[PDB]
Amino acid sequence: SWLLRLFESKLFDISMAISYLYNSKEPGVQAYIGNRLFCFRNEDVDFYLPQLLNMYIHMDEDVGDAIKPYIVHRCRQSINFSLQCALLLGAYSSRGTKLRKLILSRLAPEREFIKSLMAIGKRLATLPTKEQKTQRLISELSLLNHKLPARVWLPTAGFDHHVVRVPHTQAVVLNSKDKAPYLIYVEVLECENFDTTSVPARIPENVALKEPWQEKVRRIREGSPYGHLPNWRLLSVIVKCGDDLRQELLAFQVLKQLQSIWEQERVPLWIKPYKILVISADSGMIEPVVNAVSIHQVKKQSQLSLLDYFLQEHGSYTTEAFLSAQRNFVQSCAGYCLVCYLLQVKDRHNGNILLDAEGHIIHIDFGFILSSSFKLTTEFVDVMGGLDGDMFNYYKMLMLQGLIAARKHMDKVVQIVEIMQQGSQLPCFHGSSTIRNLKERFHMSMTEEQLQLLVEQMVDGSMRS
Amino acid sequence: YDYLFKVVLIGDSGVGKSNLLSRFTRNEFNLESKSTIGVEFATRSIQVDGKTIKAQIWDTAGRAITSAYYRGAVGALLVYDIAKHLTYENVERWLKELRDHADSNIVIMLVGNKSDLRHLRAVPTDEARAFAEKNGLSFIETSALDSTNVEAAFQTILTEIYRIVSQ
Ligand SMILES: COc1ccc(-c2c(C)nc3c(NCCNC(C)=O)cc(Cl)nn23)cc1S(=O)(=O)NCCO
Ligand SMILES: Nc1nc2c(ncn2[C@@H]2O[C@H](COP(=O)(O)OP(=O)(O)OP(O)(O)=S)[C@@H](O)[C@H]2O)c(=O)[nH]1
Repeated sequence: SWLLRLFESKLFDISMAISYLYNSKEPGVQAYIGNRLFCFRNEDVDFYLPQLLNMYIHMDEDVGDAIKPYIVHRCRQSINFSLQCALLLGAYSSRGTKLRKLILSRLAPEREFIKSLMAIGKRLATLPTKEQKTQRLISELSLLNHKLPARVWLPTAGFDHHVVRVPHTQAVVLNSKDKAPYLIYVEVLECENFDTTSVPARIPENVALKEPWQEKVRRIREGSPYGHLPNWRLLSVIVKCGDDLRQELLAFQVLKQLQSIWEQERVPLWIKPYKILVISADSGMIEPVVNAVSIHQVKKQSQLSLLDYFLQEHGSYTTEAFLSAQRNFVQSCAGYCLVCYLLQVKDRHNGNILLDAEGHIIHIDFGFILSSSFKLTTEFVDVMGGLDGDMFNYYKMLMLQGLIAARKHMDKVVQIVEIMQQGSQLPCFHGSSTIRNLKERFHMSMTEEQLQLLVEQMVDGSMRS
Repeated sequence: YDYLFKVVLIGDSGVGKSNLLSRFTRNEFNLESKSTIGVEFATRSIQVDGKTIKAQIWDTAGRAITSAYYRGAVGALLVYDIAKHLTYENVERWLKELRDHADSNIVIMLVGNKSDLRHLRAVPTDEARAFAEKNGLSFIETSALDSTNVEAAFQTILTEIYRIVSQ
């Protein structure tokens, strides 16, 4: 009764459920938990969808069978859910197949909507310059608006909605690479429930520049046929037709937990998980952060040093805007330092770090993590007011505070990663001791004095270059 | 102790024969389980129509050769897991079983166990009771975990037995 005792306690959450579900070899338990999924809030369980679906594929039938009923139930009440299930089922097997086919069996509009987006991206491959790519896209996006509104939605939207319009003139390609990713703006009409509401009626149609996010909505909205409706909202996604996002998703989950951990404890580190949508093992979309641009391009357009740019854009060391920006700088650095450290994120450069209008930095390319094989440059230290600075000292304080916090909830983080490794051909799991090394990096054995020293050591490493 | 009723528990491995016995006989349940090796014995006494019957319950296995204990049993609880269709499917083979190794005039209850797994139900109560009255079996659904109908299960089969009053 001692086990069931726990499962019936308040202590029982979706996190725990999965763990026992993941670990327990007792089929009576697996089956017990399979049922308990229904009682949890959809939202809580949702976060773990990749895990559940992964296990379904790669684990014993007993494990699968306990999970399936819940999945199907959610799938039956949400095509969004259905979709996301179907996409994940596919990406993670290259057992699964049986279930995917059943789910897709209706969703055709969305799957063509998605196919087309992907297809568009692949054509831009023949155009060798960023600017040339951009022009084919805008034109071809204009073609989308045919079938202007349709039974399709952006899974990456926080909410239920219908896509009505693509302001094609505003869309842009982000690099000159062979299979370059591309950013688009999408118009949508919000729903109360997608699954029950008629597709809206067409409204007949009749310029793009560097601007803040709220200003772009104005411009797009004013031009849009549908812009008058209160129902109208603007979304955005980055479309990656040829890049794997399964690691990208994984990091997301890890980022998202850590975000919670630091929120639950009271550590004012700052980080920004950006939503991920897996479409294939090949392909995905990303919900981009608005009002932010790469440091590298921030340095090419400004011709400034990072500190100077802060000074230009917010004000002198005596201004509020600056000290606020400075704090947010420092906090986003400690956050992202810890994230880099815990996940062993590599390939860190100013092309992969974004700066938002409030002063936070944001890391982005989560290739090269964990087993697959962060820098505190003086340019960064300068923004912090220099090594002897109080704001810099505080940076060290935040890192420790957040590290101590991280240990207090380590298992939730490790869980996320450890389950995912299952039957996995991801490059980040190439090692024999991928998960074991990850846990060591939490230093559960260390005393705080040891950790103070370790934090000091960490910072020192980040400065050598 | 007016009487002594020997009763057997049968069913596929995992369906809950062993936990039915511990709930009914010692009001204990466990998620963690040990496969029953051969037979396990437990006992409990009740009163029906004013009479004290001590029942001797034999928890057998899905180690196939346990058949020996079937002999000289007045009642047998044939159990299936409501949440695993395969376990219900072999109930036809499990009734074929008693009609090979056990008294042809034995009291049988079909038991759907684990009724708490509402959301995982793989055998509709209607389909079961249909086969129940299509045949000569008494029928009920239980949960050893929450204890629903567990007393009812025993008390039904024990009452049914005492109804064999010989004149
Ligand atoms: C490596 O993965 C990525 C991760 C994050 C972003 C991202 C987010 C969350 N927000 C943005 C963003 N901000 C746009 C918001 N719009 C405004 C300011 O109005 C710009 C860019 Cl290039 N990327 N980006 C983009 C990529 S990428 O695949 O395109 N590679 C990227 C390699 O450069
Ligand atoms: N949700 C739920 N799970 C149950 C129930 N009864 C048993 N389980 C589970 O069945 C599993 C083992 O059942 P058990 O009864 O010990 O085996 P058996 O049916 O007798 O068969 P055997 O393996 O000994 S040959 C346990 O994990 C137990 O928790 C129930 O009524 N409800």
